[PDB]
Amino acid sequence: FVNQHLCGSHLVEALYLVCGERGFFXX
Amino acid sequence: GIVEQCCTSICSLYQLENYCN
Repeated sequence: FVNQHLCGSHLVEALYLVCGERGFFXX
Repeated sequence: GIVEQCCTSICSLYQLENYCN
């Protein structure tokens, strides 16, 4: 399903979803 | 970096998962 360019601030939306419970932001 | 990469190209799940904590 990772099928598209992620522009705007859609990269953090994608990371939020795919990284799930472990997260991604900061440390 | 990843912001530029994933806007100008289609990132894979591999590439995104490199940025998970």
